[PDB]
Amino acid sequence: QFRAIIESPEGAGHVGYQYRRNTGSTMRMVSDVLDERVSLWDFHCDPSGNVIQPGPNVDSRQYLQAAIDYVSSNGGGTITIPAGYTWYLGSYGVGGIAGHSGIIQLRSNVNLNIEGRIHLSPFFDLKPFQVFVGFDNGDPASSGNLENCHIYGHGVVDFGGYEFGASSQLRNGVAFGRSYNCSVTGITFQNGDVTWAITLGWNGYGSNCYVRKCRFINLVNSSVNADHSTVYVNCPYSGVESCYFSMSSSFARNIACSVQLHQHDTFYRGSTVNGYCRGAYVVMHAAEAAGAGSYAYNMQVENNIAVIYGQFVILGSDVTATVSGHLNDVIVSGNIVSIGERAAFSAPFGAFIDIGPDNSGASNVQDIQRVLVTGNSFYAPANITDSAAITLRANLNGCTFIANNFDCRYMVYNAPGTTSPVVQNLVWDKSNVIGGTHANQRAGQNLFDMQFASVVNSTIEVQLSCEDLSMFSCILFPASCQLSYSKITVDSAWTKSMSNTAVFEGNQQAGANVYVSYPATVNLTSYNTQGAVPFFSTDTNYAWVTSAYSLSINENLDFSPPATYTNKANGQLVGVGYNEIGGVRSVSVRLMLQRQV
Amino acid sequence: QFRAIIESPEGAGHVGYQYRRNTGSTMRMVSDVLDERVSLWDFHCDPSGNVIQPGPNVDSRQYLQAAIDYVSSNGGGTITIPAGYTWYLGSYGVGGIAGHSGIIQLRSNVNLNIEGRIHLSPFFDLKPFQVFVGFDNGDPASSGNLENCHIYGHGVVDFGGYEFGASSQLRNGVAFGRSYNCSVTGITFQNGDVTWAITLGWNGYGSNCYVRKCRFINLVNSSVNADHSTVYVNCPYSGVESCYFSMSSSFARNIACSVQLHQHDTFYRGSTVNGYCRGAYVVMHAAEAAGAGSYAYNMQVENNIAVIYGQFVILGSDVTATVSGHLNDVIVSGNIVSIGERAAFSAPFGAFIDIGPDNSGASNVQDIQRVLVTGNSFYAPANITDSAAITLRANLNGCTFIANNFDCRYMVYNAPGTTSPVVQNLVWDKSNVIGGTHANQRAGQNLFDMQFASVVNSTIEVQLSCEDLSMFSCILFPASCQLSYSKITVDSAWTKSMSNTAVFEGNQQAGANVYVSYPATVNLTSYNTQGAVPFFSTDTNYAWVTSAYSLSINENLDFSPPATYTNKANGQLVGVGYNEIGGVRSVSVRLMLQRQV
Amino acid sequence: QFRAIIESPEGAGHVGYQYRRNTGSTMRMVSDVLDERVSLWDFHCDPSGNVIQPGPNVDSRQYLQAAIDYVSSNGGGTITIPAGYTWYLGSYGVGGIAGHSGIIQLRSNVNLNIEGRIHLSPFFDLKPFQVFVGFDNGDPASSGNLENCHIYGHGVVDFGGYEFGASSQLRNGVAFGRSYNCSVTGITFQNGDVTWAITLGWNGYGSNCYVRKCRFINLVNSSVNADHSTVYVNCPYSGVESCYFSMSSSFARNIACSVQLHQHDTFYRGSTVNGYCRGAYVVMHAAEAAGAGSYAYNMQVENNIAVIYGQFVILGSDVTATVSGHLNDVIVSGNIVSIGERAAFSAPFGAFIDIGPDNSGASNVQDIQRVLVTGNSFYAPANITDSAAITLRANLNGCTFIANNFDCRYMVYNAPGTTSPVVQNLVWDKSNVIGGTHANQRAGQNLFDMQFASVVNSTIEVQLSCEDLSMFSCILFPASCQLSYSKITVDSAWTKSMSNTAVFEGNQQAGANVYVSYPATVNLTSYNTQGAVPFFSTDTNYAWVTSAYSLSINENLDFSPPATYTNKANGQLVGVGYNEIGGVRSVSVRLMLQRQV
Ligand SMILES: CC(=O)N[C@@H]1[C@@H](O[C@H]2O[C@H](CO)[C@H](O[C@H]3O[C@H](CO[C@@H]4O[C@@H](C)[C@H](O)[C@@H](O)[C@H]4O)[C@@H](O)[C@H](O)[C@H]3O)[C@H](O[C@@H]3O[C@H](CO)[C@@H](O)[C@H](O)[C@H]3NC(C)=O)[C@H]2O)[C@H](O)[C@@H](CO)O[C@@H]1O
Ligand SMILES: CC(=O)N[C@@H]1[C@@H](O[C@H]2O[C@H](CO)[C@H](O[C@H]3O[C@H](CO[C@@H]4O[C@@H](C)[C@H](O)[C@@H](O)[C@H]4O)[C@@H](O)[C@H](O)[C@H]3O)[C@H](O[C@@H]3O[C@H](CO)[C@@H](O)[C@H](O)[C@H]3NC(C)=O)[C@H]2O)[C@H](O)[C@@H](CO)O[C@@H]1O
Ligand SMILES: CC(=O)N[C@@H]1[C@@H](O[C@H]2O[C@H](CO)[C@H](O[C@H]3O[C@H](CO[C@@H]4O[C@@H](C)[C@H](O)[C@@H](O)[C@H]4O)[C@@H](O)[C@H](O)[C@H]3O)[C@H](O[C@@H]3O[C@H](CO)[C@@H](O)[C@H](O)[C@H]3NC(C)=O)[C@H]2O)[C@H](O)[C@@H](CO)O[C@@H]1O
Ligand code: NA
Ligand code: NA
Ligand code: NA
Ligand code: NA
Ligand code: NA
Ligand code: NA
Repeated sequence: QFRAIIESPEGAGHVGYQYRRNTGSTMRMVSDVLDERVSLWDFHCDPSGNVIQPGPNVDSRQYLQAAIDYVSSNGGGTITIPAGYTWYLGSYGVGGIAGHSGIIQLRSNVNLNIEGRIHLSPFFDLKPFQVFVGFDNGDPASSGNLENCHIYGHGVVDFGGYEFGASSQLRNGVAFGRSYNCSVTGITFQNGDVTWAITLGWNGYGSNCYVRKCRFINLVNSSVNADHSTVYVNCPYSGVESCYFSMSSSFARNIACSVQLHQHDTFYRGSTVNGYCRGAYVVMHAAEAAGAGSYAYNMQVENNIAVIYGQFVILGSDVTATVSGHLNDVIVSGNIVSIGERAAFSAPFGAFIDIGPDNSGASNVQDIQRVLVTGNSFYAPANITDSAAITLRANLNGCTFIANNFDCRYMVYNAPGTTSPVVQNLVWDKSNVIGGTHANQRAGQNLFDMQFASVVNSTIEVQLSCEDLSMFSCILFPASCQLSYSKITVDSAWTKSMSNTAVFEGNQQAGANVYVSYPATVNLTSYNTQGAVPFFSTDTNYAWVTSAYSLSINENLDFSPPATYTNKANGQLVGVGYNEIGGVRSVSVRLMLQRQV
Repeated sequence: QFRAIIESPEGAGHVGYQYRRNTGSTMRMVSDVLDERVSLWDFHCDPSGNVIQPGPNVDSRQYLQAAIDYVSSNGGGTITIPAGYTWYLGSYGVGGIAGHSGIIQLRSNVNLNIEGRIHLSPFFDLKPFQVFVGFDNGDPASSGNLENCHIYGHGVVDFGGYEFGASSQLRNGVAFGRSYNCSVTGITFQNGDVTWAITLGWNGYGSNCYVRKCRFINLVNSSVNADHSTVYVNCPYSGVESCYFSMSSSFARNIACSVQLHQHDTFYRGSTVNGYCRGAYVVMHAAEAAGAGSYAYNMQVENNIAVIYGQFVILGSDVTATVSGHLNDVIVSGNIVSIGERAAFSAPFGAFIDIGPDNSGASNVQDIQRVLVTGNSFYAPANITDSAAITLRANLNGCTFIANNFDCRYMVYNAPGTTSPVVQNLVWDKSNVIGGTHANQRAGQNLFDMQFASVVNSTIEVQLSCEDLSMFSCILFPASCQLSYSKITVDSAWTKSMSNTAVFEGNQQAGANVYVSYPATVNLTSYNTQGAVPFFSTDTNYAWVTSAYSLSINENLDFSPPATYTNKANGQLVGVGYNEIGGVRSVSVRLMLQRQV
Repeated sequence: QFRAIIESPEGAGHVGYQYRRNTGSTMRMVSDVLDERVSLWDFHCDPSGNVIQPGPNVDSRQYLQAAIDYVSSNGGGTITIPAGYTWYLGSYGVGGIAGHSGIIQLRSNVNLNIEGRIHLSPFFDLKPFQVFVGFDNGDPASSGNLENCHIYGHGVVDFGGYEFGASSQLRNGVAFGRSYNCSVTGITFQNGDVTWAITLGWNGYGSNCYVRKCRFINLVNSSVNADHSTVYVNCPYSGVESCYFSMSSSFARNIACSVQLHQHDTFYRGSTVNGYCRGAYVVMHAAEAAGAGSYAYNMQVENNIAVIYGQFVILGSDVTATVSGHLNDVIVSGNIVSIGERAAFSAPFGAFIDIGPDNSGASNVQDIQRVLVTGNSFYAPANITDSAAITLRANLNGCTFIANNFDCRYMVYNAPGTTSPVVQNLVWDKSNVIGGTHANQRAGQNLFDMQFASVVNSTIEVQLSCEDLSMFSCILFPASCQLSYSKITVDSAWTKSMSNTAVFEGNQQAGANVYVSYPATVNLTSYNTQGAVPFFSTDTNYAWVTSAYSLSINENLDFSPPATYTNKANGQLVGVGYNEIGGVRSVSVRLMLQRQV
């Protein structure tokens, strides 16, 4: 019996131990100390209790699930997935996670320290899957919560390289579910064709979920893949920080986004992206409003580094039959972004900010306002015609740009003959610096191409920092665009040789509450009078001008044109110059035309 | 004897072990390997060495203290507080921590990995307490240091929900003391009525202390609670990053602040706050200047998200009989903040920046300068009368605002008939965007209400981005406010219909070194002369004007008023217009009035 | 035999264990569970397998190397360096690391959890060393990679205080080598005279290497030390975050830099520096371009706090016989920096941004462009003559400044009679706020001292916020500096009493594509005519002026000078004023002179 007890599975339970021989310490057994930790080895055994080695011909799923289920039953703990081994998963889970194509069911308070590698076996080729699932019911609305579940370590989740079998399939790494205080830290997710790597929350249910110091590498690989967002943040008070995202696939340049921020008080910070179509969507979907209300507010995209092929930040909000979503109180700051090398029009239209339609193309459902875009840099190579600081493609209730540096083809753009957004409260401060990479590339183009239904309560203060005489105009409003209660200015620097600076194809600058200024060339004739003598414009399209002043030198000795002008009822400009000697004078002069400024 | 040895507490000390059967590895005993780790179980035992189960009727204090004391004696290590259990504390500690109402005494090099839960028992109801204390003497000035002490894990400190018994009591979670290289990471502090959750340092003594990835939830619950600051940073080279702070109590909206930054080279970054009165104080108290000098400099509040009811950042500095505190070299950047939904005047006056008096109400002791506030967003709902970008309530030696977006009732405010601050070096750049939420709400109010003793070396460049004809003025200086060596401008956009733009109730704009411009309506009469003809203002209050220019169109054919004006000794404006046909002219015109700009 | 087996090193291999008595768990032996972890104790033994205690007379090197080598052979894991002990290293390693003066060779997948202390023994006094080396060959070009190697914990690497023996020696803490997914977290590096603490990558080979939450304290101590950079980042997709850097040595104020960012997609964030010469270099060395190309792009320096004695960020790029390096797409944001207290000229010239020559002094090899410097604060005490926002000492292809607050002696500076940079695309937005600390200190100095060969496509919008009548000028161009296609403006506020505002010593403001404005004092005489009457300047150096306007009041009743002026062919200004009564008038007036603006 002594020997038999010691050799039996209860042997460690008979060997005494006291910490460091301290007579004040608990008199324990070895088993009690070993029981303070737990690994997959404690469950990775045959029906006789003999350990099984992991490998490509072993399905580790049931063993990991048994470990999770047991630790849960004791109120939680942390299960180690050992280093130096690859643990393969080769079958679906059962029960509530089956409605999610789930492999492993996560449980509250049960953390996973992944030090080794978790691979998917070829069972999963061409099939849907969600590797780790925190829902406990196939219907998320009927699911319980997942709380206090953290996945962390130096290890790896490898999706086996398998393509999707059909575009309608879904694949995920970690779905925390209705998740409260859950996180992923340090993990590398790689080698897949998946929809998401990590999802947080469900339709606003959850809180305090985070993804930190994770790597996401090569997670789209086929034309079958319908769509990819690496992290979907669908609960408030949650976010992504200090992560690395990389794709190499052509497909990823057309379909993949790094982050979705879909509920209030969410953030995306300090991360690096390469090879993606898109950086982040910041969106309130009415269809996702159940758990945390109808407003996405306190949305922060800061201090990221990106090389993308489409758009960096995409804003949206939409409606359902019974709910209306709203997006407000957003900050986009400190990001350094560029469109990677590509042919013009070879990926979705390049942009720093996109105001996008809804998923069904509607541009008249959005309620997006109180956005601050400040202190960012954007660059697109000179060949990329389709590059803009903002593509403004749906109704906009406000967006403010201050102190950014935008070096791309367009500043503000929307395609003509497409949507006709209603724009309010678009503010483009004079402190936005417009780069010169695309100088000479702009034939036929307007730098600010105001292809909108209407613009109200808006400010566009254009400041060039180099010449680009190729552009048709600095800013153009088609006659279809109403303009009211707005300030539009074009600083004169680098504009002396421009044929057109600001263009109002419907004469909209004449509006009662339109405040404008821009340079123009004007032909003047004087009267014959020696001495103080009036000069008048030969054209009559200045009835809107409140004052104008000279931007040209006077090469003459015997007279000078007026330094300043106002107008007359018939639309001429008039000012008082000086004839040292009499005579009718005729001059062409560059003027700053001003209205109410 | 073999069997007896094995079953005894030294048994593990007799069972040999060699790592992985490696013949090159140390020949050890099992006990040596078990001795590499340590948990509360190794000390949580009765006088006979039998383990005690934790629970609500067990006081775990003495056992945890014994563990800390023993590990300290070996030069440190990390004690695990096991997952799956709640460890209750039910008595005060003894010795040096007793003067701090202490429960547990922390010791140098002894880290706590809290995986389970630490609860306070009802012994503590209505009483003061500090759960973990790093002082070793009841007099902090006589205390030794705490160094290299880190508290981390997935676990919880729960304060038991108990109210304070008297407002004069103090409660804390972690007081590191005179703390060098100490930190808290990952811990949830919840369910309390406390003064602080964590304090770092003591009166400038300490260094390199941090709070990272912690949660602070529902830490004020009663009207008895005098005051709450969740983290008090009282040593240099220290800070708070990536934390979550939430309150639900009405009381918290009136009393609670998230962070105190009280010594140089301190920071508060990347955190989310909801339900608090205040975000952070940035203060140099003379009474706290012993350990790190009399200056708080290199103070950083960046990239936070907040919903508060009072003020986001509060600046201060003060004096004692023998020490003077100074605050300088501060940056507040990238924050997105809003005043939560509340009635006007129902909480402390809403503000992004407050320049506050000292704790005894004095407004003439401060030395605050070299502050940069840039790239932040602030919003307050339209009903909140008491909302301002800056409430400037005490003497200010400098503060600079660049490229912020402020959407609230006031830009600059101080209450009339209260303090009369002396203001120097207040810079409000034109790149600050003024939102429109409060348009139409401003009857009787001045957007910039300059209720100061004096303003010098200051810049206010007002730029509207929508109309608000309800306001009395854009900026007003009462006659009691001296103004000198300053630049005050009001851009004309959205101002055509304003009765008052800039108001100087003491004619201060006439100062020799005052540089101003703002719009006004002026009535002009001309002489009868055909040809070049002067126009003169009918009022005589323009003796300060250096130039003026038209902001109005000229509806006439037969004449034009001057485009530009200067003045005359008697205070009229004068300019040269043009009478195509003679006659006395009378016009009303909107002018930009300029002085030295 | 039972007893002998149990007492032998295989004893633990005979004692059965089953986790928590769970009948579903693996039937293991105690040794299997102990084998899940590994420490230095498992290798720190004599040839008979008896444990050796560490200490100052024990060389732990061979034991730690044996541990690393063994764990590597099993596919990796984490070796604990135990707390409560100091482990001394006292000899060089052997093999591939010997060409790097290496002590310990790191291996892939083998992490080090340093909880205790690692000290260098006096064997290393006056000698080179690299403590941990990830190269596997003495020739880095012939080295294999290091991957998945993480060093972390609460412990310490102490360099023993030893001085360098010769300036040509190199010393390092961690050289990861050709390093992929390697990191250091939490470690304190202290007490040394070293070249680097940590190097990441080798000549562009590597990826995803990081330094987080580390401390670097007193790592230069002698005049022998040639040069120090605490972290050298020489692989892409890598960076430094949330670290603390401190020096106390006089030598460090002249030689030490905190960070080198030398490859694309690298970052330096959230860190605090004190006592260093320099903050960070951001450089593309042609000599380092092998692994990741010839371009350093996506370079981010954000949200740091620093007290330095030289320059905060230094930009560079250079060439070799066959490679050309390029630097572009850089952002420097949110930093708060100051030059520490020191005498003028007592350390390298103080600067926020330096555009530095190459290591051999060449100023005509650089290709630096697309840089955004925004939302930073800089301060230097008033005595520090040698302090500038930017020292622009080498060719510059672009740099943009928006919304910074610079409080130092110079805004833009280069020494006269030194290099003559070619400058393109230097943009200084009007939103940069110029502080007043150095007011009254600027006798003989130009605030913007444009000591360049040429300036093109540049913008300098000078805005003062207080007077400084000591300065010679706000901006000066020597006649040797060509100026073209540029915008130079001096706002009038605080300039009324300045003798010189903008100075063009070669009359460069007359260029066809130069856009300028600045204040000047001008003497005017009128004709005798009653009524509208011309005024003309008595000097003739205004042939470049397109318009001018009054900045002065008119003290006269009987006449007024013109509000606005243009010029004439002979270089006079001319405008139309008004003589109520006739007579020749003579006045001196402050004008805003304008050219093409
Ligand atoms: C890839 C991506 O994120 N694309 C976003 C786009 O998101 C919408 O389209 C994607 C396409 O993959 C998602 O829609 C697919 O998935 C949902 C959800 O799956 C079901 O519910 C989950 C909980 C369960 O585990 C599954 O087994 C399914 O039963 C399907 O209902 C839908 O038919 C399918 O096309 C995405 O859905 C959201 O997904 C997140 C993350 O898993 C969930 O938290 C949300 O509950 C779910 N929302 C809805 C309303 O169901 C779609 O929302 C965005 O719309 C767009 C703008 O931001 O950006 C990208 O294109
Ligand atoms: C809640 C808060 O932080 N409020 C700040 C306000 O801070 C001042 O008022 C609070 C009120 O709670 C503190 O004053 C109380 O506590 C001090 C300190 O307690 C004593 O010393 C500690 C070390 C010991 O452990 C205790 O047992 C006590 O013996 C009392 O002296 C005082 O009478 C009492 O009202 C706060 O004191 C500071 O507290 C921090 C954190 O613990 C300590 O590091 C400092 O040493 C201590 N300072 C002083 C000068 O004693 C008061 O400073 C701020 O003044 C205000 C502006 O920033 O913001 C909030 O209102
Ligand atoms: C201290 C510092 O970082 N200074 C930078 C300056 O950097 C250059 O000068 C330093 C002086 O210490 C380095 O040059 C010294 O070291 C190199 C490299 O050592 C050799 O290669 C390594 C891999 C091996 O382990 C060693 O045993 C050596 O065989 C010597 O070649 C050189 O002769 C010597 O003066 C620095 O070199 C770079 O160092 C990093 C970090 O270790 C390596 O990753 C690079 O491969 C290596 N580069 C080159 C081209 O060899 C020099 O580049 C910067 O130039 C300057 C501008 O940024 O800022 C600071 O002054
Ligand atoms: Na499903
Ligand atoms: Na329309
Ligand atoms: Na006390
Ligand atoms: Na006064
Ligand atoms: Na070498
Ligand atoms: Na030259």
